[PDB]
Amino acid sequence: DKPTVRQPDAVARSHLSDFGRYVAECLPKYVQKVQLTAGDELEVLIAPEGVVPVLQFLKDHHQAQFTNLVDIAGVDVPCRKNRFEVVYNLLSLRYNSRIRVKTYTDELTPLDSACEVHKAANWYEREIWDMYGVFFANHPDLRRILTDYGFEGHPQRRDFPLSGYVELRYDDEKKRVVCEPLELAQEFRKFDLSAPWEQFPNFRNANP
Amino acid sequence: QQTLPVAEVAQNLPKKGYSPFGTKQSSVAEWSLARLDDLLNWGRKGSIWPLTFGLACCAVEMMHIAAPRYDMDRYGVVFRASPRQADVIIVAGTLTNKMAPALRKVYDQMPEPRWVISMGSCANGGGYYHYSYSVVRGCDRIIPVDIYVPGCPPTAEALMYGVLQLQKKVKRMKTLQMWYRK
Amino acid sequence: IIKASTGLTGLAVSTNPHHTLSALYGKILRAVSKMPQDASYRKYTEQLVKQRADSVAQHKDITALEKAVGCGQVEELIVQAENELILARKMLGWKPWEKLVQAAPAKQWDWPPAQIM
Amino acid sequence: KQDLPPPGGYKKIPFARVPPKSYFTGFTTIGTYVVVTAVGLG
Amino acid sequence: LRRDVSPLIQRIRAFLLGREHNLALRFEDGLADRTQPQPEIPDGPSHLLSANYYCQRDGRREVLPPIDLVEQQKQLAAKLPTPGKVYAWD
Amino acid sequence: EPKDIVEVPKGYVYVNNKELSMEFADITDRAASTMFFGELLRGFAVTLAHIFKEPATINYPFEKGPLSPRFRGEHALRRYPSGEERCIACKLCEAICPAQAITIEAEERADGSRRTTRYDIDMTKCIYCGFCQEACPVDAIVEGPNFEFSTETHEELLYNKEKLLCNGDKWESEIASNLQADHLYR
Amino acid sequence: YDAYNLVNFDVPIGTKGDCYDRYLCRVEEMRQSLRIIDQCLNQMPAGEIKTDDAKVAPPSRSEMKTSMEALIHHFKLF
Amino acid sequence: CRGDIEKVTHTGQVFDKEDYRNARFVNAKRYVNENWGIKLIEEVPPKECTERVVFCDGGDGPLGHPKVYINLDKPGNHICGYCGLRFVKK
Amino acid sequence: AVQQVRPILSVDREEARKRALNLYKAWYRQIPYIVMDYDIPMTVEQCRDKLREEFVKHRNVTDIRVIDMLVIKGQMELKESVEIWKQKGHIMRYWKESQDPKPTDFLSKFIQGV
Ligand code: SF4
Ligand code: SF4
Ligand code: SF4
Ligand SMILES: [Zn+2]
Repeated sequence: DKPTVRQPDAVARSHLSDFGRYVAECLPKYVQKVQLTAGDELEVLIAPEGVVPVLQFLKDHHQAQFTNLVDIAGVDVPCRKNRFEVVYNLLSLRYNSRIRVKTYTDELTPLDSACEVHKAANWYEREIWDMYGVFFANHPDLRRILTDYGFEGHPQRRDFPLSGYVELRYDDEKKRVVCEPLELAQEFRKFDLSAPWEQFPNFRNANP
Repeated sequence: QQTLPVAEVAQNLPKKGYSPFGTKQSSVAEWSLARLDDLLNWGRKGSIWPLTFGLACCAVEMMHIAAPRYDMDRYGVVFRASPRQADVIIVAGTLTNKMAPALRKVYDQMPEPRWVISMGSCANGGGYYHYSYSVVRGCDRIIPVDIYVPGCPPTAEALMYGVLQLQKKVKRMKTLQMWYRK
Repeated sequence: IIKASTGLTGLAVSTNPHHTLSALYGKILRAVSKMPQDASYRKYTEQLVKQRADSVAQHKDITALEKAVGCGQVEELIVQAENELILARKMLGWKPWEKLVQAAPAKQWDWPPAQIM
Repeated sequence: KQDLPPPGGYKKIPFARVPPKSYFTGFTTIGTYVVVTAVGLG
Repeated sequence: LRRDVSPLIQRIRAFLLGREHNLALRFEDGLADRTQPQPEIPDGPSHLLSANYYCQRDGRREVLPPIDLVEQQKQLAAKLPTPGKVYAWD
Repeated sequence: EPKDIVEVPKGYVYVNNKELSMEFADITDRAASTMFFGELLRGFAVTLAHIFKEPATINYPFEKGPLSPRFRGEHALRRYPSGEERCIACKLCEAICPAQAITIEAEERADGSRRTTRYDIDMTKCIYCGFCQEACPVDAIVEGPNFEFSTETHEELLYNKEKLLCNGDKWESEIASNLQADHLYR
Repeated sequence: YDAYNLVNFDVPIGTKGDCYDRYLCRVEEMRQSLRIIDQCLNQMPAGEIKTDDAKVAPPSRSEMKTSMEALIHHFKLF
Repeated sequence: CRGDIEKVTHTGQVFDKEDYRNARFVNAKRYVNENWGIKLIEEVPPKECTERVVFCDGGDGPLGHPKVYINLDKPGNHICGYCGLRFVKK
Repeated sequence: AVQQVRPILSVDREEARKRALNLYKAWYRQIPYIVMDYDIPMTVEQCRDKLREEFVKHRNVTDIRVIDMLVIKGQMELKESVEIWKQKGHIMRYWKESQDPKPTDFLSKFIQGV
């Protein structure tokens, strides 16, 4: 027996596999790929034109009441052609389950706002807009929610620096908090924590 | 440093007294101004009113000197919400880029004398978000700070030690003696 | 014998839940009758709405109906039926039983991004 | 030795809500108020 | 003994509280000892000298890439489905 | 005993589920509590009973509150009992420091030792997390018992190697007692 | 998650949805957490604190200062 | 005059008189440790051993440095790289 | 070299230029309220000159989605300027205050080390 290895839940595997084949059968227009990851989590990989009609479907069907939307997450992967991906995590209280709906979006290409489906997307879709520049069309008001009012740029992209571009200091000549180009007293020491030997042989050919 | 005096040495030492200046002033006007400054500093250190400026987690320890175990009220210290009625501002938390003009305006509307306590590593030196895009690298770039309390969430004995160090600074304030020597 | 309260804030106890459920299931069937028969959503929706209409036709009592269906209270059944009717009237506009409008681009859905070849 | 419960276990930690003792009654309070003000008027 | 008032003030406080009062502050005899003997931490399942190989208990290397559920049916085929059990939150 | 509006299940407890009583005794009881401030009288009595309680004020600084042997305070650099400094400049503490406060610069000494030429901890950047003493292979860097080290000036919290060595010289007894009473837990 | 299925407790549910029901739910959560604390002090097994995969958890300081693989894993994981 | 400014440290560092950075010590004391490690490790005598290989722990077991083994076949004093204690074989 | 994308806030460059002119018109109407409601040293004519300078800085762009992105961010800054959420320090960030003008000649950059 192996007590240091997490045992997967089979009743969260079979139900999620049957539901993944079910949602692939019910929506062949938008759903490209459904996958059951390690850790018993189901991912649906939709087209960017199907953000609203998939998240509406999982909201209102009898066999899928994913009525709760917990978080909308943006991941910036600059290697890909469409660099941003947007992940909608949905919780189903009736069937006691979770789903993740992932789509790909570029900064210039807009995305459908899920605010008509779930009202939590009134704010979460602002936050990605504050941090990646993913424009969400047909939004109630798409404003800047977390960064400063005079901030220029989206900070959580991987092409943005860690320490930012500018700093703030009080100027007693102008009697106000002015903006200066960045000069750190001690620079950020970039540690080269790269593994020269591969440790996972199961992920060697997982890219095709 | 200096070695703290051994009790054989310290028994020969005389008592320090309350006044840091001493009662050995030459002129009667200089002595009268020294005792008036001592009374003024006693009145100022006898009640400092800090301002309810709690930005982040450090402030959860700030309420823990309000708490019955540590009890800031028997040190002259009681919270005031308005910045006009307050002596001290305790920067307890993380000053960000959107937080900078608010802190500067709140400090500027406070009336002088103005002592500032930086509570926690985000308040002085930037701390754990020092290399962040939207965190000011310490509040010393904006607000002039008299006491810097070191711990990431300062224990409440250490924040009250900063309060007693501020009281020792207020007791060491020389205003009328400087006026006599100006 | 009607219940005093449903236990949820903002939900009122339905006076006639059986007629409302039967009318909503009939409206869902009349909505999905316009869809092509090769679509899977129409077949699955017709199957579930037919079995729930059989459930609301066999049981004339409220508590026996909530025990037989097993998905919450009967007010939640009315809420789910209205939600499915909204979904079906959106499916007649969106038409999702066709092919993919945008295939996945190359190196898009593989996670480890910077691996060569 | 490790940090373990004692043999026989701990005692039952109280978690329920006990009310304070209420001596008064509403009829008694109204009647005593009426009697007290009737003596006070005289 | 404990730092406490005389029993007249005790009964006044217990009458005004409406319940039998227990002390809200810790004491030295009502707390654990600050100085204490050294402990020993017991060994776990893999501290045995024999028959322990890492590859039999390797947690990180048993993780696979996620299974394509559309292709899994296609390569394995060569009561409506629900995402979980029904929970009645009413 | 009022009736339940909603039937309470086995695994749940319901608050504000009692029906409002309609018999005349309960209406007169609620009426007298409204008119004569009975529940306010109970609140006043419960408030007044806490005047007679013991105050929990611990009278700082003559009496100081409880601490623990695991307590994280001023970072300090220890020494061997022979007198050589413990820090072998192995730089796991700076690699594990999440705020990156520690700066280490190391050269070979005259006898061939590895010991540092620069060990700086920015205590305005240090978050007092104790990762350095866990990542220290020897017991060189340590969290001292001291927390009364508030400074008047911002630069005085930039701790040098000599300040850390002076902290290790000053606080050696309590640090050694805590490490003797705490090493078998770690 | 993390032995919450081995403890037994009740869940506070409100009805009106106002601030009073949420306040009563929070104080009832404080009441039920006392009996979860009581069950956790009543049953506590005697065993290890960390997982024994030394490549995901740091080893003991005696093993780090005595054995070689634990020193290598302490060096790498720190 | 102040003798705490021109005093060298154990790293061989001193601010010379033409430096601008000695203006920071006109109101504050320059902290120089008077307990140098070099003299305090030269003060202890070497340990004489008869066996060919020895082990150095540096003190107590869990409270010392990690255990090393030093080979004393070469004549002279062999210095432990962790603690600095010197061993010698007769 | 040609791809089909989803338009953001425009379908042609004349429409995008028209909406940029709407943005400039609303900014020009909001200048004297910005000078009145903020405690800034800059006057109305200096604010209008700065508005013209920031528009001719972005004169060079050509792409429809890029110019619509610029119009969207300009309308967001304008909405942060009508409702007073920006401060006096945020308004005076367009003028590069408390910044020494860096020289352009090679000799002064060679002496200063830049
Ligand atoms: S200094 Fe530490 S405790 Fe204080 S606000 Fe920052 S992270 Fe929180
Ligand atoms: S981990 Fe310890 S011995 Fe290693 S460099 Fe840091 S303080 Fe020195
Ligand atoms: S306690 Fe944490 S923040 Fe402070 S020096 Fe050690 S590792 Fe760095
Ligand atoms: Zn050694």
